[PDB]
Amino acid sequence: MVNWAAVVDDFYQELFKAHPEYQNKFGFKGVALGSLKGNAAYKTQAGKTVDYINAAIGGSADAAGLASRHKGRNVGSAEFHNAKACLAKACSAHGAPDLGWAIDDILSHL
Ligand code: HEM
Repeated sequence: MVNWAAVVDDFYQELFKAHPEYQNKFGFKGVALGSLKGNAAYKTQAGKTVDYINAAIGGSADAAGLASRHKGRNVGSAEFHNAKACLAKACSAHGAPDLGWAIDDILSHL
């Protein structure tokens, strides 16, 4: 099966490399990027991200609910546009299908 866990790991590496300040909103704030895989808060977040991807593909994802939760953290369309680019890179590195359509679904509620 597609290794979404690896894709998500690359996604977070790209995301926080381009926008380090985004990492301050998470429970793994201040943690060195190359050590995130050993951080408990990160493992949980990454797992939830993998879950969301599988839910989007599976057809059970609640894009409206995810958008509202992100608004609840002062995360908006701009951040999601930035994320879209990082995820596109991360998918490509693993021969995985692109996920822009799923981010578009979220953006449609931001
Ligand atoms: C491809 C784009 C993204 C996806 C698929 C995604 C997915 C998720 C998921 C599944 C959760 C958990 C929600 C829950 O538990 O109900 C979450 C939480 C969160 N997301 Fe994202 N996200 C994305 C982009 C971003 C960006 C760009 C930011 C920028 C700051 C961000 C900030 C957060 C924060 C602060 C949380 C809560 C963390 C915590 O509870 O400690 N997200 N995200």
